Amino acid sequence: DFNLTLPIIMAEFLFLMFALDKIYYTP
Amino acid sequence: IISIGKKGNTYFIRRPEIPVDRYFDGTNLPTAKEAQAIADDVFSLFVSEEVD
Amino acid sequence: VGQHFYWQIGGFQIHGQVLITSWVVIAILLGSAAIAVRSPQTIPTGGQNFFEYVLEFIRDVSKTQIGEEYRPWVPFIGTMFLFIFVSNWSGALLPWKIIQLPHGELAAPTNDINTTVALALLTSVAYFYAGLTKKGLGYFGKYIQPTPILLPINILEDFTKPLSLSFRLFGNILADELVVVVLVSLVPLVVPIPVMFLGLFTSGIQALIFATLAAAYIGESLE
Amino acid sequence: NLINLSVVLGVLIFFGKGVLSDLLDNRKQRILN
Amino acid sequence: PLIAAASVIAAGLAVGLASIGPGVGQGTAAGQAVEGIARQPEAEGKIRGTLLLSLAFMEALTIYGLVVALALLFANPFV
Amino acid sequence: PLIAAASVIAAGLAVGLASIGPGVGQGTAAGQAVEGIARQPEAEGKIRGTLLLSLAFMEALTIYGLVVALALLFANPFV
Amino acid sequence: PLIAAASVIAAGLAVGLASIGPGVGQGTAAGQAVEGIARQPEAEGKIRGTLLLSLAFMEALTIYGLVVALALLFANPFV
Amino acid sequence: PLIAAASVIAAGLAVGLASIGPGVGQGTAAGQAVEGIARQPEAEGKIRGTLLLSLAFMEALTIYGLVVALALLFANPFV
Amino acid sequence: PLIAAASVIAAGLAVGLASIGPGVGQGTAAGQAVEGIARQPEAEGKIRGTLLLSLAFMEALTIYGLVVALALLFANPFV
Amino acid sequence: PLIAAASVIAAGLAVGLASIGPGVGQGTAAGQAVEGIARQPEAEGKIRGTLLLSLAFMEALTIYGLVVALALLFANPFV
Amino acid sequence: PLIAAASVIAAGLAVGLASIGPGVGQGTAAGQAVEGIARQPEAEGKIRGTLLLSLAFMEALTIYGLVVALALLFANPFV
Amino acid sequence: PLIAAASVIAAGLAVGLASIGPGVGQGTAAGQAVEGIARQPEAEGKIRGTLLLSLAFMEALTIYGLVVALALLFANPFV
Amino acid sequence: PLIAAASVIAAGLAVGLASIGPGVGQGTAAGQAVEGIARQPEAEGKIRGTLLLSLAFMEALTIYGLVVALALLFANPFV
Amino acid sequence: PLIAAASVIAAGLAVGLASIGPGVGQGTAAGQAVEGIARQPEAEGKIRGTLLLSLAFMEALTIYGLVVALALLFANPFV
Amino acid sequence: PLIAAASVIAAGLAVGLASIGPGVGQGTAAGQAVEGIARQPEAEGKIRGTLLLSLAFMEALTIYGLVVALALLFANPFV
Amino acid sequence: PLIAAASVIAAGLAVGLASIGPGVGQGTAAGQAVEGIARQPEAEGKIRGTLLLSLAFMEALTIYGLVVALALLFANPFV
Amino acid sequence: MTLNLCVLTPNRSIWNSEVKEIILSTNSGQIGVLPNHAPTATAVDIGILRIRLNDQWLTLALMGGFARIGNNEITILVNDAERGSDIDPQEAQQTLEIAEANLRKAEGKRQKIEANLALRRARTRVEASNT
Repeated sequence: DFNLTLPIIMAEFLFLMFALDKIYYTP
Repeated sequence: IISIGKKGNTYFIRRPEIPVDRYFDGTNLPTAKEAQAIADDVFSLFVSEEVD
Repeated sequence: VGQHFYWQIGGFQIHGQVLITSWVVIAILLGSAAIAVRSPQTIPTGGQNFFEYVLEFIRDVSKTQIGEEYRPWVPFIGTMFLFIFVSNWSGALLPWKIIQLPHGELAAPTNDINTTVALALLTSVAYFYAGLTKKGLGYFGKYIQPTPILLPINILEDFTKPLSLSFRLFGNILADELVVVVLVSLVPLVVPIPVMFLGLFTSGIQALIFATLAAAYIGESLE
Repeated sequence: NLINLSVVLGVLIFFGKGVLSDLLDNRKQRILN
Repeated sequence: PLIAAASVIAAGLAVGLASIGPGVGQGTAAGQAVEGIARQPEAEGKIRGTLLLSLAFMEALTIYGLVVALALLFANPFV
Repeated sequence: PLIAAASVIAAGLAVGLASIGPGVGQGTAAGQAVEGIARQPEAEGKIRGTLLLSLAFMEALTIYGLVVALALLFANPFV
Repeated sequence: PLIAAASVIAAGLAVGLASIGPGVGQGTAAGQAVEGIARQPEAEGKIRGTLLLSLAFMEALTIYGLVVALALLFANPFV
Repeated sequence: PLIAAASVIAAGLAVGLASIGPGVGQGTAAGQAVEGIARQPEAEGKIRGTLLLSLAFMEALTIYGLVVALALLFANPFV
Repeated sequence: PLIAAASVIAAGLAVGLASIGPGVGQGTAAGQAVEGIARQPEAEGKIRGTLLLSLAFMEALTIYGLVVALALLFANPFV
Repeated sequence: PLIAAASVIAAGLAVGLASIGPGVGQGTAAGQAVEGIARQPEAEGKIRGTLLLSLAFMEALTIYGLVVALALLFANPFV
Repeated sequence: PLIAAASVIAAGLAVGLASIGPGVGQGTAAGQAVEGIARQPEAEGKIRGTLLLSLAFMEALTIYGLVVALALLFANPFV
Repeated sequence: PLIAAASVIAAGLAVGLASIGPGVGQGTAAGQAVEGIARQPEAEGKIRGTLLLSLAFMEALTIYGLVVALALLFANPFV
Repeated sequence: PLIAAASVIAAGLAVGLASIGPGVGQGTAAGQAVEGIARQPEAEGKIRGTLLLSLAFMEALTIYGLVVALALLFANPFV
Repeated sequence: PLIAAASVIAAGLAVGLASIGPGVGQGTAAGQAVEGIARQPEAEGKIRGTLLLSLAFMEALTIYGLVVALALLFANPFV
Repeated sequence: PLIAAASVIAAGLAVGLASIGPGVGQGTAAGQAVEGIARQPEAEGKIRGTLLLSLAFMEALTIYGLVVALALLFANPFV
Repeated sequence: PLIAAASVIAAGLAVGLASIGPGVGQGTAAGQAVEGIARQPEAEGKIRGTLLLSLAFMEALTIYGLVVALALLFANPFV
Repeated sequence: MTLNLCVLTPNRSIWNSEVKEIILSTNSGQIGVLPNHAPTATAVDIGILRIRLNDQWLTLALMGGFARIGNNEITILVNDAERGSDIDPQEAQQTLEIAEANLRKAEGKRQKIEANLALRRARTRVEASNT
């Protein structure tokens, strides 16, 4: 079962990646 | 022929009838670096089977 | 015992078993950021002593591997590494037994296919985005040719390299899943404790191996 | 699932509080120097 | 039925034959691992670092047979 | 049907072979481990570390065949 | 039916008798790897290139067996 | 019923195929062990402490094998 | 028909039996390459150019069986 | 029906058993080769000449089995 | 007939079990070849020649099976 | 009938199984051969005085089974 | 008849399995002969002497390949 | 029919698996023997007297299967 | 039918499986034997006494193969 | 009858599978024994003791199944 | 915590003291050695003898030799050894460049061993800037 659940979760994980990267990695 | 004393090589370089080359010198003390230079040259001279 | 779905329709039948697990683990990971280090310091503090060691370890395993362009990819290592090994903690460790979701079964994010295939695809198209700027803009995936043996290749391998690391985590999460469930299905809880530490072994080992694994893909990606 | 796993997890995490102190014994070295 | 029989024999043969190879490999890998822990101070970081890597890679190699075995067993696509 | 009749034989062949690879694995692992220990009974802590390290890997390779054998007989999905 | 019964045994036998080889292969590839790392604890800079290139490519060798095995189960044209 | 017959031959081949690995394992382990004790007898405390710690994992593999083979022979759900 | 089952099993065996071969050789070559790097770190480019060529030939021998796998799976002019 | 169902399995066994030997061959050859390159990197020309020579001839040994695998299924004068 | 299938399977087995040996042979052949002529880089007078002779003999060995491949492929005598 | 149906499998197995031993035999012969000749620039054909002879004798080993295969295929008084 | 089928396959398996041992055998003797002449080609006469003296019986093994084959093929005592 | 072709296949497998065993033993003993004459040709007579003694014993190891073949083929006690 | 054909196929496989181990044994022991006179050509007083003997012992292992060979040929107890 | 066929088959398999192991065992034992005689002839009494005792125990190992074979055949209270 | 270390040479005995670890560089291995070690006999050649005394990790570079390195009484029969910081950095780097000048000279197989030994003198000398 591939259809589009994997990119639908991948987009939110990408937003997490970038925002967590800011709020933790930059300071 | 390898000469090791400067008196030796001064005698040797006058007469080339004897095939002589690669003369070195260590005087007043045989230093480990000079003995190693002699070792290096004679070992590199033996690694070719020209010299046995 | 059932890894397929939660009946959370979103027009196109998305799995909620990925959703809630991803939410809770993501939330705990982002919310440990200020347990005691909301005002960080040069002199390490409560959360600092946790976070900075991980950051330095990531720099160790990355700058050696990634290459000269280490900085644009420091989030890339840390997010995948922390997220995956803490989510493996939550998948092999966190219980959900006496309260069960009427639609599906939830213990781990990476249980379902979609989670780990998404993460793998992410890393691999990140490799391709790296090759976009850092290789010839004509040929980035299909560049190399020896004395011809590699004429359809250097792209057929990277078709399945995402599939490689995805299935790599697939079977390894299904591994601890099955090992945990079967001995409880056999006999009460106190008997498998000799090997629950074994189930915890690989759970704790997946951190560094996935870090250096996708970081090796990224070190390939520098080009 | 919770009982035995949480007991062995308590063993792990008590040794792991010890090991977090052992990690202080590595990074406290550098920050103290 | 016979489909189930041929699938369960496949899963068992898969887990066995995927276990036997990476085991022998992991063996010589741990052997060469300790080959160097007689060379202690240059070893306890680098050897462990590359060893966990290679050995979890072999664990993945046999895990590929494992996930196929569990695919045949639990989530059979045909049945 | 004969689903159980092949499940038993599949699990038997599985649990038979699943201990082969990690067998000689743990063997040559211990062999080089004890050679390193003989060469240095001072890094022994950092040798037994790497010994546990891979021995657990192979003892987790065998439990793969073990849990497959158990999901065949006891926790069977099909029958 | 019987063709699916052949596909399922094909998948498991494929993954097992595939991973049996790269296992002992990459294991012996380690066989000199971290040994040489202990020998030369400085050239890891290109050791982790050359190996991990070898390991990524034999990792590709066995996920060839995987991309066969899984596809023979879910999406096979015949059955 | 023929299912019990299959289970019996399964358990037989299971406990048989089990210990080929562990046998050679304990073999090469103990061989290098005593040849290392020849090099340094003054390490025998942790010599035993590591030897037994590897032989314990090998015997764990093969008791896993035997106990599963008995689980087939003894009270079993499919028979 | 029967030929379809024979085809899918001839593909399933082909993948593994063609993949086992170059695997252990790739492993030996990789171990020798990293041992070479470690004994003489003043040789990097030559060893990389040889090991990539080794990976090329081995993965060639793998796709040598994978092409027949693809032919059996997707397009047989008879099946 | 039996003739094509045997032709396909013959092609499968052929492509399986053909590349397995030359795999180990090419790998061990390149293995000794890269250690030779490490020891003496100077005469690399005729060294890599011999390397590519033998590897291409083992490629011939395996392409025999490959052209068998293809010409059996595709252009078959039997059925 | 019933003999056409037995003929094509004979060809399939013949060429594969013909090709298995030459590869493993040429492996150590070329491996010690490159090793010797790399160690001693100058005296390869008749050595490249004898390498070619050995490869000719082993390619003759595998074409001793390729002849059988043709004689079991073509519409040759009886079957 | 089964007469030629067994004759063809006889020929295939005869050539393949007469091809395996001689392969690795000639290979280790050639490897140790270049080991010997590459060290000392002696009369290389004279040192081949044993190698070429043994290579001819192993080719005779092969040609035995090969002419039995030809006698089974064409000059068969049975079928 | 059934004897006419079994005769040829008995013959082929006999010649093959009687051949494979002599191959790897003669290989070792050949290669050690070249390695021995490499030490010094001093005698060489009794070296070829022991070589051919052995080769007499190593080809007697080849005779025994088909002496239990030709008596079946040429004049089968039963048919 | 049954017993006759059975005896035929029996003698086939018999003198097949006969010659392999000493077929490599003769080569290994001769490989050490030519090393014997190579290292020291001093006691050539005693070397070769021990040599013929070993090779004749292996020769007789083959005459085991040969005399049981002569018993089975022609002077069949039962048939 | 199934009465005395089993006896002769048993004798065949018996003498087949007999001379596989004893051959390698004879070979290795005789190889180290002639290594004995390779280095020290003076212990031939009892080198012959342990080479004629102990190969008499390896034969005594296979005179048991002779026994089970001729036990049914002369007088099979049942038929 | 419908029985004793498997009995004679058992005796046949048992004698060969009895002779396989002790063969190579006596081989390596007497190999290192005559290597010992080569290293020194002074302890020839203890050499003879260990050699004779080892090899006699090997014949004992083979006789442990040979007695089963002969008692099976002759006047066994089963058949 | 140490071993009896005796690094000898033709006309001197360079460094006889007690040290925790011994990381002598052979050809086949850079075998780290430390107390109670089993008796090995290395062919130690060009490379640094990195040792780690508890004060600091003082390095000494040895041109070659041998090491009957046994049970806490080792004798590393070094050809030529320069102890600690007796070697000088800038002269060592200029000596490496002069070793490059000796590397590109001439002559087939006779002089290439001296070329090798000049390269390996430079490998001895790299210890200075690393010290």
